[PDB]
Amino acid sequence: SLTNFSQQHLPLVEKVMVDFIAEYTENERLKEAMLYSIHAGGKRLRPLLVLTTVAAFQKEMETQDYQVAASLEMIHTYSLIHDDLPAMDDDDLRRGKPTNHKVFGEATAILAGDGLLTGAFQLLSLSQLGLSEKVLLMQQLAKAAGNQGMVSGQMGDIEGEKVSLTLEELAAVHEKKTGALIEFALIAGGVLANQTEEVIGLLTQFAHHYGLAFQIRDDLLDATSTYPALLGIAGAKDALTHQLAEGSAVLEKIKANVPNFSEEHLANLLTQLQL
Amino acid sequence: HHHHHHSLTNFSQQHLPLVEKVMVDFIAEYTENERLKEAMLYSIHAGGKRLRPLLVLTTVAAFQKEMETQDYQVAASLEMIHTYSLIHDDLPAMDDDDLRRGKPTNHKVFGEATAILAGDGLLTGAFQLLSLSQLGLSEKVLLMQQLAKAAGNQGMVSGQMGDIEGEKVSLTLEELAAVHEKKTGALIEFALIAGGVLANQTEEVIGLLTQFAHHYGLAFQIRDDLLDATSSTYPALLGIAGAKDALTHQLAEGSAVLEKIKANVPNFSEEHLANLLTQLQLR
Repeated sequence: SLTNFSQQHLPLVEKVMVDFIAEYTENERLKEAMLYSIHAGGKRLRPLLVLTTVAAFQKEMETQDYQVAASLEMIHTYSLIHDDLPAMDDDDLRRGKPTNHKVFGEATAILAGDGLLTGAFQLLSLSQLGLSEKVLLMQQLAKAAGNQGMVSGQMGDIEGEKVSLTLEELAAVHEKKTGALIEFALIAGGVLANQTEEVIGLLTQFAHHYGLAFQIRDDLLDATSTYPALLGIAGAKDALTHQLAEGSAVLEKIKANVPNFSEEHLANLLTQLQL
Repeated sequence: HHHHHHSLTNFSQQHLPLVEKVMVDFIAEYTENERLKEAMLYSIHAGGKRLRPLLVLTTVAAFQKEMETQDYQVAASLEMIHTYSLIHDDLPAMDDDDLRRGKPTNHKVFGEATAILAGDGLLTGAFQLLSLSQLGLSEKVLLMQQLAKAAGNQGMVSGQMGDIEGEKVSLTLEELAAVHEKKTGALIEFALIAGGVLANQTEEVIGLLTQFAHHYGLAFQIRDDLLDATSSTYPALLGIAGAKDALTHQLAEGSAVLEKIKANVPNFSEEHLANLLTQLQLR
């Protein structure tokens, strides 16, 4: 059961986060700020995706699994703090509570985001991974979170507030803004489960489709320059179902190529994106 | 062993352009969004003293090692961190600067959202470059650990937070020193540490290089604060003449540290690091 899994495993991820912040931060106000944004909670989808992926290959959870998932969620947490700022999305509330800068001022919010981003790389560098995988995942996390990924995605999304984006261009923004960290989750899962490059590439495909599906569902719930604005409500529902079918078709291949593979939690998370 | 003697003559102009080249090529090649790319390149091309990468390379020169790709890569990653911190520090929410180096600041050119993301991109980029650098696996991991230690919650970011808190509550001498140590000292310390690691020095030498950086980094700040009060700072807390002595003592302690390194290391061109100390004197 997925809720059993998540309720066992997510408090451990959250422990890695909270303890890393309390133990590796000199300034107390900075520490408080970063803890507030972790404490506001969330789905913890990205760490959940790392861990379910590891379990999918029947490797049991290790410390190194929780550390990567924690690093990944520290990245997600920072991006929200910065995205909430007046200059960006300008959000007063997140999870029914005031946002970081509403509580702490903008200067502190900016620094907490900076602190969490640096913190994620520090944690990964100090984790219980071996040298070769530690280097691989740091590279992958930087690719996913940085100029080649999330930051370029965030810039593209903001540019799209004046210019009208086409379907391809909107999709390309989301692939960077949202899909990159989701892809890292799947890639990280494969590496942690000691898998091979064909398998890692297959997991990346799953994440590609999960990511797009996630974004279309988000736009559909929002309307109930987006997917509804371009493709129509019914056309959006088709795009969503198409993405979900592709993900299952990808999960098909992984069972065919790895006999030990258990798709049940990944299939569930994918299924949950339907309406 | 390794050996190459570096002359002092035009050392920075021989090597700093290669650091800029690594930075510029890295940003141009590993950035998807053109606007983000241009905003990051803007802040790089606005120039600066390049003190931090200069320290990395000078330290490698001091141990008579010939410069390789990975030295420039490490120097570039550090200067990326430095450039990011300036973009964020300049924002209206922080220092609120319209100008830096006689040119408009990143947010004045591109707006605040673009500047926030350019800083984020440069920060992540510094770690990406280092992760993809020509370093071997264990050195790579050590230097990533050390950069994050210096640049993050244990260092620069905690220091920046400390500095802002010191605007509304006046700080003591020892609180000021702790603020400067994290905000400025930490990346200076990284530069010297990295120089040592790049040159394959022992834990004993790396420890001494660290002490040098501490004295260099404090001397740098005292010198800059002494310039403001000539045309909560050291001069204010100590007097002008006591701050001049604060500077002289740091320089002396830096020299004493280089003396100790010269005793411990045969192949060592002390003048590279001694000259950087000399440049901080008042005339």
